[PDB]
Amino acid sequence: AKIATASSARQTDVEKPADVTFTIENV
Amino acid sequence: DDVGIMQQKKPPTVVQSRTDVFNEQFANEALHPMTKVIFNGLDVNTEVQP
Repeated sequence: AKIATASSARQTDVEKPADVTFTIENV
Repeated sequence: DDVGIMQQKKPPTVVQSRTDVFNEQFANEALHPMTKVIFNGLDVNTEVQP
């Protein structure tokens, strides 16, 4: 708009511990 | 490759040696790319042509 600037970013990392499910899959 | 509209960035320029006896020492100096002008307060061209 007035002064040309510079910014920075860093790709983020997201992970949780493997959760528990009660539903079965195959026969 | 194009002419910028928003104002840029500067070092910025500084005045230094003028008189007929200096005796400079060259202490400091920074090492970063800068600019040094001889004459104090120049930049004279106030005419604008619409």
